[PDB]
Amino acid sequence: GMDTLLILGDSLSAGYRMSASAAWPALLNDKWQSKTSVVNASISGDTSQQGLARLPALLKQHQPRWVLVELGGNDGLRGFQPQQTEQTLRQILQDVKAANAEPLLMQIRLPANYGRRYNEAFSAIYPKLAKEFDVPLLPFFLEEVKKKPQWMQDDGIHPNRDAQPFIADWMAKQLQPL
Ligand SMILES: CCCCCCCC(=O)O
Repeated sequence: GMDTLLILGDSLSAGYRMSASAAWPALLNDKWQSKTSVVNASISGDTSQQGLARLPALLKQHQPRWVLVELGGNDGLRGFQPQQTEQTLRQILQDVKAANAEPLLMQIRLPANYGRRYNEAFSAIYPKLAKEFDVPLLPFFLEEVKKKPQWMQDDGIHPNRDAQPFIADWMAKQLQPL
């Protein structure tokens, strides 16, 4: 049958200041045609806690086979304690499993700030949780996209619309084994 992949994300999945149909998860939905449905449930600015709050209703509504979790970056951009982001993501993963869905956890990393300690503590939560839950750990695309000015909005922070087909094709390759 035609299964649903739910994306629980922030602007990296929603697409910042663009139509939903322009964002890579919609392009991926188009690529996959009727073989697999992609539901983008991503909102710019969401923290992991905000994604957690939205998740139960989405699980009930969409009954997805897999949930790609792409969250925590805002927590880290705001200097939130990594243990709290870890715990929130842990709860997300528990909820997804208890809904009989398979979680897929995207690694997130932060831009430079001061020293390496905070950023390393933040990035470490993702392989830890993927091992703990024994779930797929998907690679993070944002640093590579940021190397292409032609793929970035004027802020140098958010990918633009032209980035999205490239991200879609890359994510398709990463998700094909599903
Ligand atoms: C650098 C960590 C990844 C940031 C993604 C979240 C951006 C946003 O939703 O506005």
